Amino acid sequence: MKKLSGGIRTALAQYRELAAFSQFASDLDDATRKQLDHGQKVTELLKQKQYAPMSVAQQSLVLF
Amino acid sequence: EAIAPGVIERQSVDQPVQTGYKAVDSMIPIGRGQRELIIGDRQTGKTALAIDAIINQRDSGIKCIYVAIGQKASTISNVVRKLEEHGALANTIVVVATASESAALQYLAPYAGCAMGEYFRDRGEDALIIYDDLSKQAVAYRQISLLLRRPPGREAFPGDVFYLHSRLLERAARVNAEYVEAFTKGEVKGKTGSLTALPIIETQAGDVSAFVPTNVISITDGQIFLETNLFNAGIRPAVNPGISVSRVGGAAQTKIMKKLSGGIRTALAQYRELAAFSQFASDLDDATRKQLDHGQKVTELLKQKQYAPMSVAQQSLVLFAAERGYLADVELSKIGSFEAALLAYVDRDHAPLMQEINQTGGYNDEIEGKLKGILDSFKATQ
Amino acid sequence: WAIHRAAPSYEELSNSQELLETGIKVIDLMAPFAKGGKVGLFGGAGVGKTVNMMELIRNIAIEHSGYSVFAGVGERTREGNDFYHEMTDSNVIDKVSLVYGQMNEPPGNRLRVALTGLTMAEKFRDEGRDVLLFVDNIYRYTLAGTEVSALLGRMPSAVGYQPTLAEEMGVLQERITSTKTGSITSVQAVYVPADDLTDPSPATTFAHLDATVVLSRQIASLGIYPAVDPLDSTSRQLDPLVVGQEHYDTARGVQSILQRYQELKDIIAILGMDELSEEDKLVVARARKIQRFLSQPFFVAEVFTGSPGKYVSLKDTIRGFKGIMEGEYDHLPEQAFYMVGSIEEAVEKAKKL
Amino acid sequence: WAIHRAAPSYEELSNSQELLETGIKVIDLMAPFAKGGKVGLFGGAGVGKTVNMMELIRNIAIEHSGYSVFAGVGERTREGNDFYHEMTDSNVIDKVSLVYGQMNEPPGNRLRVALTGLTMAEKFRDEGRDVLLFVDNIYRYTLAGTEVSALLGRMPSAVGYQPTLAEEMGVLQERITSTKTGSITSVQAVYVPADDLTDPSPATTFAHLDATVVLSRQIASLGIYPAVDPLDSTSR
Amino acid sequence: DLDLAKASATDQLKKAKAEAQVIIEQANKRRSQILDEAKAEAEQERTKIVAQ
Amino acid sequence: DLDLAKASATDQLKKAKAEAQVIIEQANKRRSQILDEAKAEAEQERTKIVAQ
Ligand SMILES: Nc1ncnc2c1ncn2[C@@H]1O[C@H](COP(=O)(O)OP(=O)(O)OP(=O)(O)O)[C@@H](O)[C@H]1O
Ligand SMILES: Nc1ncnc2c1ncn2[C@@H]1O[C@H](COP(=O)(O)OP(=O)(O)O)[C@@H](O)[C@H]1O
Ligand SMILES: Nc1ncnc2c1ncn2[C@@H]1O[C@H](COP(=O)(O)OP(=O)(O)O)[C@@H](O)[C@H]1O
Ligand SMILES: [Mg+2]
Ligand SMILES: [Mg+2]
Repeated sequence: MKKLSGGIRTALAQYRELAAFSQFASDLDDATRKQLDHGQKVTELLKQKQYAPMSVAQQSLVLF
Repeated sequence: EAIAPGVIERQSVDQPVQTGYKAVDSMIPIGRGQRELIIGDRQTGKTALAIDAIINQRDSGIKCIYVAIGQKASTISNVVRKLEEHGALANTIVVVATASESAALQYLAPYAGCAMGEYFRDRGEDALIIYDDLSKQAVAYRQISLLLRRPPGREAFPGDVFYLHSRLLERAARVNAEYVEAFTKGEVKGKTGSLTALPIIETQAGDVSAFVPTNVISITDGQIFLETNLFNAGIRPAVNPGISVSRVGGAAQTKIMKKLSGGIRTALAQYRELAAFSQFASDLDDATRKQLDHGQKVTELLKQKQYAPMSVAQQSLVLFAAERGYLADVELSKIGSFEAALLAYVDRDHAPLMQEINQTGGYNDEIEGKLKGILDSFKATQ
Repeated sequence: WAIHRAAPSYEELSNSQELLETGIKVIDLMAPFAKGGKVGLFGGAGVGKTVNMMELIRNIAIEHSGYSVFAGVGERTREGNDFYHEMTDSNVIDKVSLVYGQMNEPPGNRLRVALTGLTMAEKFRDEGRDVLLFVDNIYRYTLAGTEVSALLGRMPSAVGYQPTLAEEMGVLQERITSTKTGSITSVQAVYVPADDLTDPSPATTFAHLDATVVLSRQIASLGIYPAVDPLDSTSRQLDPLVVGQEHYDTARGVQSILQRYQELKDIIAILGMDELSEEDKLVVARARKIQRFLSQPFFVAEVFTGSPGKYVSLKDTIRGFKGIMEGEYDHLPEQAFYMVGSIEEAVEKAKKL
Repeated sequence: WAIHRAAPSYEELSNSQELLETGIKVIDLMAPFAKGGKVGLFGGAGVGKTVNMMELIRNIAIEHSGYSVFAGVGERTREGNDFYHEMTDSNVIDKVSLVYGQMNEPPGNRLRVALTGLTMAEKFRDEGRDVLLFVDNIYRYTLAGTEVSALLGRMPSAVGYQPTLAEEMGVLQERITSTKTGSITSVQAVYVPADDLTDPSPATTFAHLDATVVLSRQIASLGIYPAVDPLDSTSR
Repeated sequence: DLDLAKASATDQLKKAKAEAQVIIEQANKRRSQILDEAKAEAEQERTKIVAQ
Repeated sequence: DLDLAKASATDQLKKAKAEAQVIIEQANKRRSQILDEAKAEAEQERTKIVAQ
C-alpha cells in the first residue's frame, strides 16, 4: 500500500491544482485535459458503500 | 400589565378591515382581530400606510389608536395635524412617548395603549391599534435591562426580549360572545369584541433575518414587507410579494375579493424569480411576453397615491380586469390612464352595482356575467 | 402522575424500521420516517413549519387508530383555538388530548408545559397503546429557561444561553421514545433564531431526532411550498436495506443534481448562463424542474391559495423523479411542474401552458 | 443659562412646516432645508466643507436676520485655528459664536461641549430669531458618550456602544426644532465608521436627519463649486 | 376591376372620414367629463378645508 | 389610386390618435389648474375665518 498509494497523492494533487479549470474544460489543451480527467476517475474510485469493508488485497488491486 | 384571553375565549377572525390600498386589501388581507406586521427599511412609507389605515376606518365603526414610541416630536405633531385634516382625529386616541422622554415611558408606552384598546374589545366593540416603532421599544427595554446589569444575549438584547413583544401583541384578539357577556356582567349580549394591531418594525439594509424583526415575524399573523428598491423605483406602496404574507388568508376578505385575488401573490413571487433569472433573454417568447406583460402590469397596477383610498367595489372590478386577461391589450404606460378612466366609467354607467358590492360580499355567476358586461361596454369606448 | 420522571432504561428501548407513508413528495422521498421515530421541522420564522405539521396531522392522525396528544408550547393562542375547532367540527376531538402553554403566559408555564404533554403521552404508552405526540414549538421550552436562568444566579454561557442547555434539552427529549411495551411517534417544530442553524439551541437538537426536515426562507420566498431544503433534510431511514435500492438511488441522484446546481450559481451570477458547458445547461434545466416538482398543494393551505390539495403516494413520486432525472420530460416547460400532484398532472398542465 | 434643559413641550412646537432658503442653487433645488430641521453633511476633505459653512453663516445673517453657532466637538485643533482665521478675514466672524472642545480635551469636555453651543442657540431663538447651529462632528459626540459610559462602568451594548445611545442622541437632537417664537436649524458633519451605514451610531443619527448633502471629490476636480453631488444628495 | 379599384378608393376614404370623426368626438367627450370631474373634486375638497 | 387611398386613409387615423391625446392632455392640464386654484383660494377662506 505504501508503494501504490504514492501515486494517488500525486494524481489528486495535480487534480486539485487543475480543478479550477473544470468549468472552462472545453478550452483546455489535451495535455492537461488528461490529468484533469484522470483526477476525476481516481476520485470516483475512492467512493465506497457503507458496511462493505475491503481487505488490503482488494484495495491494493484497485489502486494498482 | 395583563394576560390576554385564553384559548377558549377567542374566536376566529372573519371580518375584513379595509385599508385603502389595492395592494394589501388584495394580496395581504387584514381581518378584525388579526395582528399584521408592517416591516421595512427607513423612509419606506410605513407610517404612511399605517395612518392611511387609520384614516379609512373614519366611517366604519372601528375605533383607532396610534402609539408613537421614540418618534421625533415634530413628526408626531405633523401626524396629529394630518389626522385632524382628514377628520379622523375625532375617532383616535394618540399615545405619545417622544425621543426625548425617559426610557421607561417608551418601554411602557404600548402597554398603556393596549390597555386603552382593550376597553373597547371587552365591551363587544372593535378597535385598531398601531405601535409606531416596536424597534424603539425594544431598544428602550434593552437600555433599562443593561442598566440593571442583566446578562445580554444575541445582539446584546436581553434574554426575554421575545416575551416583551409576546405578552403585548397577544392581547390583540377577537373574543366570542360568551366572554363579552361574562366580562360585562351580562350588559352586552350576542356581540364579539376585537382589537386589531399593526406593529411597525424597522430593518437595517433590508435584513428581515435579524434578531428582533424575526422575533416579531414570529408573533404576528403576517407581515407586509416594504422593499426600498421598489420604493425608489416609484412602485408605491412598495409591497414586496413573496416576503409579505397573511396567515389568516382569504378568510378575512369579502367573498368577491376572495375569489378575484386568489394566488396573485404567489404569482408575483414566481414572476420575481423569473424576471431576475431571465435577465438576459426569454423562451416561449409569446407566452412569457403575455406573462411578463401581466406579471408586470400587475405591479404597475397596484401602485396607488397617498391619501386616496378606494372602496372594495372599486378594487374588485380592477382585480377582475387584471386577472381575467383584459390587460394583455395595453402598454404599461397606459395602465394608470386605463384605471383612471374605468373607475369614472363605472361611476357614470354602472352606478348602482357599486352601491350593491359595497354593502355585500356580492359574488354570483350573475355578478361575473355583469362584470364582463362592464368590461366590454368600456373596453370599446375609452 | 408527577411531571418529573426518569427516562426509560436502555434495556427497554425498541427499534422499528416500519416505514410510515405521508402524502408529501419531498418529505418521504428525501427524509422518510418510521412508526415510532422522531421527526423535527427546522425553520426560521414564517417559513411553514406549522402548516406542515397540520398536514402531517391530517395525513397520519386521522388515518390512525390510537390516541394522540398535542402540546402547544409558547405559540399563538389564535392557532390553538383554530385547531381546537377544526378538531371538534370533525369529531376527531375525542381521540386527541390537548395541553396549552401559549405565548401570553409567564415563563413558568412555558417552561413546564412540555413535561405535562409528555406525561400524558407516557401514560398512554405504558397502557400498551401507540401514540402520536405533536409539540408545536419545542424551542420555547429552552428560551423559557434562558429567561429564568440569570435570575437563578447561574453564570451565562455561549450566546447568553443557560449553562445547562444541553441537559435541560436532553432530560426532556430522552423520555419521548418508543419502547417494548408501546411506541410514541412524534413531530416537533423547532424554531431557528435569526435563521442561524449554528445557534446553540438548534445545534444541540439535531442529535435528538431521526428525521430532520430543514425549511428555509430562500425557498419560501420563491413561492415554492413546502419550503424544504433537500440538501439539508435527512433521515436515519434512508438506507438501501430499509427503503430499497430504487428509492434510495433516486433520492441520492436528486441530491447530486441539486448540489451540482448549487455549485454553478456563482459562475452563472458573474458570467451569465451562456458560458456553461452544453451539458451543464441541461443540469441547470433539470435542477430547476426538480425544484419545482418538489412543490405540492396541501389540503390545509387551500385557505391561502384556493387551489385544492393533493395527495401523492411514494410509488407515484419516485417514478416521477426518476423520469425527470432520466430526461424523459425535457420537452415540458418549468412552470408545468409548479404546484401539481403526481407527474401526470404536470404532463397535463403543460397542455394548458 | 444652565446647559441642561428639557426639549420644547408638545404644545410649543410650530404649527407649520416651512423651508429655509439658503440661496445656494444646488441645496435649494435638490435638498431643501426645513426651517428647524437637521441636515447631514457627508463630504470628505479637500472639497470645501468649511467654505460652504461660511457661505451659510453669511447668508443666514445677511438675507434673513439670524445668527449662528459653531460647536466643535472633538476635532483637530489645527482645523479650528485656521477656520477661525478663514472667518476673521471674510468678515463673517462678527456673526457667529464659537465654542471648541477639541480632541486634546478630557472626555468630560468633549461630551458636554455640544450642549453649550446648543444652549447659546436657544438663547438666540428665544429672541425671536432664526438660528443655524453647526456641529463639527456628531460622531465624536457619540464616542465621547461611549468613553464616559465605560468610565462609569456600565455594561456595553450592541457593538460596544453605551446602553444609553439613542437617548443620549435624542436628548440633543430633540432640543433643536422650530417653535412658535423662533427656530434652530442645524448642519451636522457626519462620519460613518467602516463606511458602514448599518453601524449603530450612523443608524441612530440618520433617524434624526431631514436632508443630506454629499460633497464629492469629482465634482470639485471638474472645477465646479459647490461640490455637492446631486444624485447622492437627498432631502425628505 | 378598374371600378373595383374605384369602389375601394371610395369606401376606405369614407371610412377614414368616419373613424377620424368618432375618435375626435370621443376624445372631446372624454375632455368634457374630465373637466366635470375637476369641478366635482375641487368643490368637494373645499368642504374638507372648511371643516378643518 | 387604390394603393394611395390605402395609405392616405390610415394617414387620418395616425393623425386622429395624436389629436385625441392632445386634447386629453389639455383636459388634464385644465383639471390641475382648476384644482390648484380652488385650493389656493379656499385656503384664504380658512385663514380668514380662523384669524377672525
Ligand atoms: N403611496 C405613496 N405614494 C407616494 N409617496 C408615498 C407613498 N407612501 C409614502 N410616500 C412618501 O414616502 C415618504 C416617507 O414615508 P413615511 O415617512 O411614511 O416612511 P416612514 O417609514 O414613516 O419613514 P420613517 O421610518 O423615517 O418614519 C413620505 O414623504 C411620503 O410622501
Ligand atoms: N403549502 C403551502 N401553500 C401556501 N402557503 C403556504 C404553504 N405552507 C405554508 N405557507 C405559508 O407559510 C406562511 C407561514 O405560516 P406558518 O406555517 O404558520 O409559519 P410558522 O411556521 O412560523 O408558524 C403561512 O402564512 C402560509 O401562507
Ligand atoms: N465656492 C468655491 N469657490 C472657489 N473655490 C472654491 C470653492 N469651494 C472650494 N474651493 C476651492 O477648494 C478649496 C477647499 O478648501 P477648504 O475650504 O479648506 O476645504 P476643506 O476645509 O474641506 O479642506 C478652496 O480653498 C478653493 O481652492
Ligand atoms: Mg415612520
Ligand atoms: Mg407556528
